[PDB]
Amino acid sequence: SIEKIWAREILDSRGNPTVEVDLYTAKGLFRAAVPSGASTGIYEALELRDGDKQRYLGKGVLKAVDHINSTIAPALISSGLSVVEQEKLDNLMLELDGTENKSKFGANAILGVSLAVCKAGAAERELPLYRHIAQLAGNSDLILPVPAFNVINGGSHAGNKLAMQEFMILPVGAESFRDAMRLGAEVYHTLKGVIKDKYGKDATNVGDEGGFAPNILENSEALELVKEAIDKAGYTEKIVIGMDVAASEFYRDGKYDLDFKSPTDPSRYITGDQLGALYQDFVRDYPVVSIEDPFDQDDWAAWSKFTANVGIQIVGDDLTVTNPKRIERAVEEKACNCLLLKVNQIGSVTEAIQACKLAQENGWGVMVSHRSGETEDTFIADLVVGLCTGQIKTGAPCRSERLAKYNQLMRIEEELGDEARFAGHNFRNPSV
Amino acid sequence: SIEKIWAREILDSRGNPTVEVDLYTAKGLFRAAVPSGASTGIYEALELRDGDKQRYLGKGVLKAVDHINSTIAPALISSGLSVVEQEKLDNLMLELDGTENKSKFGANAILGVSLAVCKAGAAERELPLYRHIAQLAGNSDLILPVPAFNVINGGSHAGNKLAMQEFMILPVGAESFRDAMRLGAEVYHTLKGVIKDKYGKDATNVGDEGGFAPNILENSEALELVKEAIDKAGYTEKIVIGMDVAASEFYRDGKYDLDFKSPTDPSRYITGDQLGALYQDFVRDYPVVSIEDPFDQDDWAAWSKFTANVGIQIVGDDLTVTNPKRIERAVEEKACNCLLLKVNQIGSVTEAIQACKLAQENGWGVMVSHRSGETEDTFIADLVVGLCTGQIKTGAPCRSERLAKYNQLMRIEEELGDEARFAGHNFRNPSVL
Ligand SMILES: O=C(O)[C@@H](CO)OP(=O)(O)O
Ligand SMILES: [Mg+2]
Ligand SMILES: [Mg+2]
Ligand SMILES: [Mg+2]
Ligand SMILES: [Mg+2]
Repeated sequence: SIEKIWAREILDSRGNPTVEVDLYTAKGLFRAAVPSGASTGIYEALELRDGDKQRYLGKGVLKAVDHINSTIAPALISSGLSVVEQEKLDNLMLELDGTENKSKFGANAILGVSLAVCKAGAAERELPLYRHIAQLAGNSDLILPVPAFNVINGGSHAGNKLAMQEFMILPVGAESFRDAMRLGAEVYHTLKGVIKDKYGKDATNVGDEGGFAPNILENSEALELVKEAIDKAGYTEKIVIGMDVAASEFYRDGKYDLDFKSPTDPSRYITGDQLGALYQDFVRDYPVVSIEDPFDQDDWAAWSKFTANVGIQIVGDDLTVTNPKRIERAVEEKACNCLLLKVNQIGSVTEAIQACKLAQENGWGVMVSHRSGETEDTFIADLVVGLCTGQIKTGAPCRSERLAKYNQLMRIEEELGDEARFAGHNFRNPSV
Repeated sequence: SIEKIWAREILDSRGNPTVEVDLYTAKGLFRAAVPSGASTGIYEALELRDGDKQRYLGKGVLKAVDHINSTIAPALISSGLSVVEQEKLDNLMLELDGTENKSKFGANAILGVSLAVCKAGAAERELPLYRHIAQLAGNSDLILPVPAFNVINGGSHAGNKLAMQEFMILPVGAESFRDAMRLGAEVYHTLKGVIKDKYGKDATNVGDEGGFAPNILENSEALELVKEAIDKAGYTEKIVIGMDVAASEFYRDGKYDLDFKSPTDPSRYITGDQLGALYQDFVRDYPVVSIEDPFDQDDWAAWSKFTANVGIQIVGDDLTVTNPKRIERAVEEKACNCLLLKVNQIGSVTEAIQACKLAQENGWGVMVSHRSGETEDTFIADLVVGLCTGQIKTGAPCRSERLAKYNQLMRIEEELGDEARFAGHNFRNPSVL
C-alpha cells in the first residue's frame, strides 16, 4: 500500500507554478510533475489555478496541492490498494472529485497522483516504467517512435505574426531513435543559420518549445525555410514535415483569421473551404505528411470533409482532448485519423490509456505529446514506448524540458538492445 | 566498490551532444551529466569533442565516452575503493589522465564520472547529496543561496546586438528560497510585458539561458528594463541586480567592442578605462551589486584598478576558471573578490571543492554557476547548499535545464524544515548566519 503522498508547487518551463507529487512506498520515492498548455482546448479537463492576482499573477496551484495533501493522499493511503492497481486508484480519485471535468480538485491534482502511482507500480512489479505501461495497456511489442520536432514556433503565444502554431520535422528515414535525434539536431542547427542569413540574428531566438521564432507572416514561408534547412543538412530523402495549425486559436465568428496577432479585421477572414484549399497546396508543394487541428474544435463539418479528401495523417488535439467521449464522436464522423495523446487533457493515466486503445481499435494513429509548458518530468517517453504508438512530439531539440524526454527515449532504445525496433516509415501504423 | 560504469552521448539544452554517465553500486544506478559553455575562457580544462564534421558538425563526444567506458571504468573498478572516497577516486582519474588541462581523456570524461561517483557516495552514506558534499567540504551548517536569475540575455547567448552577456536579478530581501523563486518569476513575467509594450512581441523570445532577447544594443537599456520590471512588480526594496559582462568575448586588439555582433568596425571600440567608466555609471544609476568578468581574462591591470575603486562584488569567471593557480594570482593582485564556481572549468568535484575553499579562505564570495549549455542534471543545486556559498546563478526562471535546479533547491529547503536558513543580504558572506 501507499505510505505517504506529498505534493508541492514547482515551476514549469515558462516559470509558472505547477503540481509535483512525491509518493512513497516500501520500494522508495516516486516523483511526477504535471505539464500545462497555452493553446488549451475548451473541452480539456479543468486545470485548477488559485486566481490570487497578487501571487504568480493568479497562476499558483496551492489549491490543487492542498486537494492532494488534505484529501486525495489520506483517502488513497486508507484504501490500502497496491500501487499496481492503477485503474482502481484512478477510479477512486475520479469518484472523490465527483465531477465529469475534474473541476472540484483539478485535473492537475488528480494527474500528479496518477503519474506517481504508475511509477511506484512499475517498481512494485520490478519492471521499467515503459514495460509496466505496456502491461497496463495489453501491449507486448515495444517500439521506439519517430520524433516530431517543432522547429518554427508560431501561433497564439509565439513572438511573431505567424498564425499556424507549429512546423515539425519527422526523421522517418532514420536508422534508429538515436539516429533520428542526430538528424533532428543537425537540421535544427542548420535552420538557425538559414534563418540568420535571411532575417538576421534577431530572428534566431527561441519560443516556448525551443523552435525558432522568425519575424514572418506567411505559413508557406515557414514551410519553405524548413524544407531549405532539410535540404542544406542533406536529408531530403529521410525527413518529412508535420504541422500543428491549432486552428481553434484563430477561429473568429464562423471563419478563420490567418493574421490574428495583428489588429482585428474581418475582411481578411477566410472560410474553412478556403483554409482546406491552402492545406492541399501545402501537401502538394512541400513534404507535409500530417496536419493537426486543421479546423476549430467544434467545426466538425470541415474536419470530415477534409479528412475524406486527403491521404495525409489528420490529427485531433483540441477536437478530441484525449477524451473517449469526443473520440467516439470523431470516429462516427470520420473527422480525423490520429489522436494526439495528452495525459493532462483528460487527467488520469487510466483514462489516457483508454483513449489510446479506443483510437487504435478504430484504426487511427496515436501521437503522444508534451504541453507547451513542460517540466523535467520524462513520463511521456516511457508512455509512448509502452503504448507502442510510433510517434511523439515533445519539442525542438532545444530546452531540456524537451531534451529530457528525447534523452530518455535514447536510454530506453539502448536498454532494449537487439530487441529495439524503430517505427520509421511506419510511424502511422506501427503494429505491422 | 563500483560494480559497473556506462557512459553515453545525450543532448544538452542547445541540442549539442554531451557526456552522461551511469554508475552502478550495490545501492543501484547513479546518473550524472556534464554541461558545456559557449563563452568559454581560454584557460578552461579541455572539453574533448570528436571533430567528425559528418556528425553533429564535429561536436560529438564519442571519444570522451569511450575513454570512460574502456579506460576510466575498469581503473576505478580495479581500485576497489568505495564511492564515498571522492578525493581518492578523483585523484586516480587525474593521475591516469596525467596532463595539466585533462587533454588525454577530456575534462568532460573525468567530470561525468566524478559527478556520478559523488551521487553514489551520498547514497552509500545514507545522506542527501547536499549533506554528503558538506561533509566532503568540511561544512556543518547548510544555507540556501540567493538565486541570481539571468532575465535578459545578450553576448554569445542571444540573437541581438546587446554585447554584455547577462543581466540578473537577485532577491536578497526574500524571506526564504521558495519566496525568492516567487519574486524572481513575478519580475520575469512582469518584464515580459514591459518589453512587449516597448519593443513588441518579437522582442520577447528567449536566449540560451531563458532570459528575454530583446532587439536592443545599449547595456544601459537592458538595466533600465530590468529596473522597470522590478519596480512594476513591487519589489524595489527586495531585489537587486547583477551582471556578467563576459568581456573576453568582445576584447579586440587591446580594446573592447560593444557592438561585436555587427560587422567589424574598429572605430567603435572603446578602451578599458572607458568600459570601467561605463560600469561606474551603472553602479550609480541602478542597484548593481555584482559585476562578473568586467574585463578580458588576461587584462589583469584593468581588473585590479576597477576592483580597488568600487565597493561591490566583482566576480572572476574566465579570469579564474575554477582553477587554484589562477585564483592565487587573482588574490595576489586583488583582481576580484568573488569566484564563479564551474565544475567543468576544472574537471572534477574534488578540485572544484578545493577551488571554493581557497576562495572562501581568502574572504572572497563564491557564486556557483551553470553553463549556458545545461542538462536536466540537478547536481549544482545540492553543490551550492553543501558548499554553503550563499549564491547561485543557474538561469532565468525559464527552460527546465534552469528550473530543474531551482525546483531542487525548493525541495532541499522543504527537506531541511525548521533548520533551513536563507542567505538573503549575506549572499557574499553567509558563514555569519
Ligand atoms: O560565462 C558564463 O558565466 C556562463 C554561464 O552563464 O556562460 P557560458 O557557460 O556560455 O560560459
Ligand atoms: Mg494547444
Ligand atoms: Mg495541438
Ligand atoms: Mg562564459
Ligand atoms: Mg561568466
